This record gives sequence, structure tokens and C-alpha cells, in this order.
Amino acid sequence: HKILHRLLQDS
Amino acid sequence: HKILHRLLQDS
Amino acid sequence: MPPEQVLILLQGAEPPILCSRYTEVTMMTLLTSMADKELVHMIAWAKKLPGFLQLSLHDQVLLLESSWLEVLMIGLIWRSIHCPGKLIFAQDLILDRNEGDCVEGMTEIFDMLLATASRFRLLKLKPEEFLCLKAIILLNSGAFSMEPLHDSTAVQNMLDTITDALIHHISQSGYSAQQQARRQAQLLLLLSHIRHMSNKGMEHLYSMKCKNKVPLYDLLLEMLDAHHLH
Amino acid sequence: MPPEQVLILLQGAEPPILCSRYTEVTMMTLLTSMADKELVHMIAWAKKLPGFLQLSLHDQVLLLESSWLEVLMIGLIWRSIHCPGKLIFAQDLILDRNEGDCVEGMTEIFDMLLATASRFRLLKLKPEEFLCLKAIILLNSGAFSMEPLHDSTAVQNMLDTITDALIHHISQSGYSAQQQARRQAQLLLLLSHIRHMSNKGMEHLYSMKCKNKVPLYDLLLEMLDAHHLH
Ligand SMILES: C[C@]12CC[C@@H]3c4ccc(O)cc4CC[C@H]3[C@@H]1CC[C@@H]2O
Ligand SMILES: C[C@]12CC[C@@H]3c4ccc(O)cc4CC[C@H]3[C@@H]1CC[C@@H]2O
Repeated sequence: HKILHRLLQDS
Repeated sequence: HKILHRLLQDS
Repeated sequence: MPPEQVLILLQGAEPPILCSRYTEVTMMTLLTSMADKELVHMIAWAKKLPGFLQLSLHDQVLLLESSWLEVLMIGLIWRSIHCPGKLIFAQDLILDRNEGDCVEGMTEIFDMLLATASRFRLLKLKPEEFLCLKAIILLNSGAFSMEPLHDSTAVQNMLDTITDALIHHISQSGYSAQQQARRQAQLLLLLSHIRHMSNKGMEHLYSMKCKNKVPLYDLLLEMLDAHHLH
Repeated sequence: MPPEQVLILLQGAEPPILCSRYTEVTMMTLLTSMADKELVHMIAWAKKLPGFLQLSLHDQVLLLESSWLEVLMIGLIWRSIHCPGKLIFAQDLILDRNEGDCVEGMTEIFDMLLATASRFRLLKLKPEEFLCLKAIILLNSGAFSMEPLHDSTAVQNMLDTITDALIHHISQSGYSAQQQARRQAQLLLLLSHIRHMSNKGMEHLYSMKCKNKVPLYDLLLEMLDAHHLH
């Protein structure tokens, strides 16, 4: 995973 | 000049 | 979903206006700082695009990984459309062609952006046109790199909805059926040059940081590493 | 000049069908040999394009110097449109994706060409469409690199005549006004990916020959040297 995966699964 | 200059000024 | 609503949705999805806060390291820090900050909001921008969230997480990262620099530069060009010989990265960060000398090879990249900016004026580019282009850039990427799209057709569906939105916009801008069909051509032909600057920007941003001169940003570096250059 | 005559003129200007006559050096020799031979006839092809000869000699070299690899690859892709997993460089020179391993980094470039070939099928690309694209490629280049165009508008005039020819062709191919205006979009969006492969091909062809492994051709090397890479 990445920070991209985090920012995309945010709200 | 180049070979391009020659081939362009050809016929 | 009708296209005229698509044009309003594209405007609503627009990221916020950002602000900032020179030698080689300073120039690079300032531009890479602005890139990382815009990268964060570009993630939010993509999510608001219709159908983007319905894609798999694997496809969402794929489009953003492939086009993030293109998306950045069209944004920088569009902010500088009405300021000549100057690149408007942020409202309080105004650079001209001259001070690119501080960075090796930078002054080369600035001119292609500035020429693309001066082009946008001559075409009298409109904001709706820019919104579709920047959106089209995101989805026209991920057509090869590599990696495959799980739902390649769903992305084309979103691409065709933005295509129809740009078509609709031009159909009611005061253009006859002769210049109507050609304005679309003149705008899409610009995408090749933007992609060209993308490959030049990626390669420049890779030589740096491999020269250990780019600050540690965890998002910017993840996006560069997503291309796996050598 | 009416567009339907432009479509016939583009067909008439087509270069002849060429023939040829594996390890790393052999693969590179064969492909660079075919490139140099096609480069010679590509000069003749450009001269036949309407308005090309009326340009200055400075502008004629400029468009060919900037787009020669793009023009080459769309030709190679178009010859391989109806042969899967295979690149048809010449009629008697048929290569598949597998034997690109002989050259370092070659197998990467083959896949983008093959994907662009498989794309052309799905779009059911027609010969008239390809002729305008390959022509449009030549003139859409020279929009930045660098070097300026003496008569930048004359080139846009020739670009708009080919734009109208491609538009005319689509207007009578069995497409409604909804898909008519979008087929133009789907074909022009391919130009970004082709330009991308151009930058990858140029950079690959530069690493070679700088590794002293590309045969001495005086035209091919003049065209690579025209980009002045490092
Ligand atoms: C990516 C670079 C730093 C960040 C720059 C930027 C930063 C922010 C932005 O909105 C656009 C651009 C385009 C040019 C980019 C530069 C081109 C080369 C350099 O590596
Ligand atoms: C330019 C290369 C050799 C010549 C190849 C060629 C040669 C002839 C042709 O019609 C098309 C192409 C496209 C791919 C090219 C190759 C890509 C990398 C290599 O350097």
C-alpha cells in the first residue's frame, strides 16, 4: 500500500 | 546542411 | 447524466486555490513543495469525478499514477493563461523564464509550458474546455502503462461522458458546424505536447532526488516511483 | 481544395511497400536498417503533402526532425493492425513480442506498439483515418521544439485541411451526429500515446549507438541527432 491508497479510501 | 537538406531539394 | 450537468460537476470538483510560503535547492524545494501539496488535493479532485469512486481501488491509483504530472502541468498552464512570460504555480509564487537557470535543464521545461500557455490564449481557451481536458488527461492515461485496467471499458465510459460534455460545450459557444468540429481537434492535439512535457518532467524529476537534491515528500516520491524509471 | 480530393491525395502520397534481406546486434541492425530505408521514402511522402513544398526548407526539416519516429511507429502499427501479437516491420520481417528479449528494454517498447495495434482493431480503424493521423502527426509536431517555425500559420493551415479531411471521412462512414463527433476524439487521443512511445523510442535509440551497437546510417543518425538528447 501507499499514501495514495489511504487518501483514496478517505472521505 | 544534412542529407535531409539534399533529399528535400531533390525531385 | 446530461452533459450540461457534467460541466457544472467538473467545476464543482475543482481543487482549492493554494498559496506558498533563489538557488538550485531553493527553486526545487519550492516547486516540489507546491507539487506535493497539489497532489493531495488532486486525489480529492479525482474522487469527485463521476464514476471514479465506482472504479476499483486498483484502477483509481492507476490513472492517478500515470497522469499526475500531466494533470499538474495543465493546471499550471491554465493558471498562467493570462500572464505572459510567467508561470503561475501559486498566486503568491510567480516565476519567469529567466530564473529557471538556477536549476540545470529547468529553463528548457519552462519554455514548453510557456509556449503551451501562449497557445491557450491564441485559441482563447475557455474554462469549461480546460475542465474537460484536465479530466480527459486523467482517463486517457492508463491506456498502456506497466499494468492493466481491471475495468478498461468503465474508464472509456467516463472518458466518453467528458468527451460529450466538451462536445456539448463547443456546440453552444458561437461556432459553425465547420469550426465546431475542428475546435475539438485543436484542443485534443494539445494533449500530445502535454504528454511530451510529462515525460520530460518525470525524467528531470528523476535525475534530481537521484542527485539527492529533492526534499523528502512521501506522496510526490510515491508518484514518481510509480513510473519505475532508470 | 475539397476534402474528398485530399483523401485521395493522401492515398497517392503513400510510400512504397518495402522488403528486408537473432541476437542483440542482429535485432538492432535489422530494425535500424528498416528505419533508415523508410526514412528515405518518408522524405518523399512529406513532399507530396499539399502545401509542404511551399514551406521553407527550414520548416520542412523541422517537421520531419520532430516527428519522424512518431510517423514511423504509426506506420509500423498500421501494418500490424490485422496481425496479433506480431509487429509487421516489413512484409518478410515478422517479429513477435517474445524475441524482443535479445535487446535490453526492447520488449517494453514492443508491448506499447502491440497494444496500440490491438486498440486500432477495436476502433476498427479505417485506412483514410490512418492517412490523416499520420499526416496530422507530422504537422502537430513542430509546435514547440528547440526551434521556431518561420510560417507557423501555414503549417496550421495544412493541419486544418487534414482535420477537415478526417472530419469529412467520418461524416460519411455510417455514424450518427453523436458518435460522429466522438470518433474524432477517440482517434486524436491516440496521438498522446504515440508521442509517448516516441520519447521512449528516441531515448532507447540514444542509449544504443552511445553504447556503440547501432550501425552507421547517415540519415537515421542525423534524425536522432536532431533531438540533441543527453
Ligand atoms: C516536476 C517539476 C517540479 C514541479 C513542477 C510543478 C509543480 C506544481 C504544478 O502545479 C505544476 C508543475 C509543472 C512543472 C513541475 C516541474 C517540472 C520538472 C520538475 O521536476
Ligand atoms: C527506433 C527503434 C528501431 C527502429 C524501430 C522501427 C523501425 C521501422 C519502423 O517502421 C518502425 C519502428 C518503430 C520501432 C523502432 C524502434 C524502437 C526503439 C529502437 O531504437
